Amino acid sequence: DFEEIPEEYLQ
Amino acid sequence: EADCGLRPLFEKKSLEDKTERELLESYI
Amino acid sequence: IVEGSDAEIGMSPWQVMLFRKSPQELLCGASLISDRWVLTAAHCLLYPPWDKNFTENDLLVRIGKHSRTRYERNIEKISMLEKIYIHPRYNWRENLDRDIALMKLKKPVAFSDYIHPVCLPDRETAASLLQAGYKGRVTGWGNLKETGQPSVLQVVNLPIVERPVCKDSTRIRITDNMFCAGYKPDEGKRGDACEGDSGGPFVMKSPFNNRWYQMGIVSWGEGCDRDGKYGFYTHVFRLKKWIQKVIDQFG
Ligand SMILES: N[C@H](Cc1ccccc1)C(=O)N1CCC[C@H]1C(=O)NCc1ccccn1
Ligand SMILES: *[C@@H]1O[C@H](CO)[C@@H](O)[C@H](O)[C@H]1NC(C)=O
Ligand code: NA
Ligand code: NA
Repeated sequence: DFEEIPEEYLQ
Repeated sequence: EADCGLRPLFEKKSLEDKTERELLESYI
Repeated sequence: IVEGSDAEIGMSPWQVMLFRKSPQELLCGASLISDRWVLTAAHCLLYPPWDKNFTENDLLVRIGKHSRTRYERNIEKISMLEKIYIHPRYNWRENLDRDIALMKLKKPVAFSDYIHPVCLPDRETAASLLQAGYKGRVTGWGNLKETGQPSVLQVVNLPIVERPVCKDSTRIRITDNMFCAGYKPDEGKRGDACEGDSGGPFVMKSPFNNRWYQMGIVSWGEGCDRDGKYGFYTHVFRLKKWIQKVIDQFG
């Protein structure tokens, strides 16, 4: 489905 | 903002998108 | 968006995607109104009948996007939320009256070719443009049909509909804080917002100053692109005093 977004934004 | 609603890739360069004229034509 | 077309690059640089952190998924559309403020529908954040009540940390906003699913490296910008503000008289119990919410970003977003704010209407622009027959434009990454999903942002232009026709299309109680748009069965052309387009902007380009104004927010409908039904939009100008009060107080 969705491409993973950079981890920094999930911190 | 002073610059609101003016698109960098359209209004700012005086380019029209493919269907904005449809909107203008309806504004009678 | 049903019966629309692929957006051009940079066509809707105020378009925002509301994105759930876990699981990662599209929640709603929204719009950029300044470097720090994003406008959406209240029902995108709060709708008790569906057990929906998001808090700031549940969500991200993604700005500058074109592709629905891709991470658009060097183009899109992803922002965390500082605070959500829902209209204090948002009526989730009955008819989505005053379906409006603001989100303040933790940090200002940098404007670019792909990221740029839309204007909010003044009384005169609203009075001039919010007339039956006048067309606005709706954009979003929502479903392509009622009963699938687009590769890139979709766009559709739709005419504002006479208020009695709006009222007569539905059993739901309509209010002055709503307007409806879409083609009539006899008009041939079609198109509508659909699930996932919620919270995104209905915009009009003023022929007086050539600027885009956000007149509506995708709010509610019955199905998508049904004959004899119309999409209903939050009347942004009618609620602008609240918008201004929030921004003045918390900006
Ligand atoms: N179908 C309901 C009709 C309704 C309207 C007002 C109160 C209760 C139920 C609806 O549109 N809903 C129920 C709650 C949210 C909204 C919705 O789905 N909005 C998203 C949407 C609707 C139509 C087209 C595009 N997006
Ligand atoms: C929604 O969430 C807030 C905060 O967690 C809560 O206080 C509120 O009672 C909940 N329900 C609403 C606003 O209807
Ligand atoms: Na009715
Ligand atoms: Na319809």
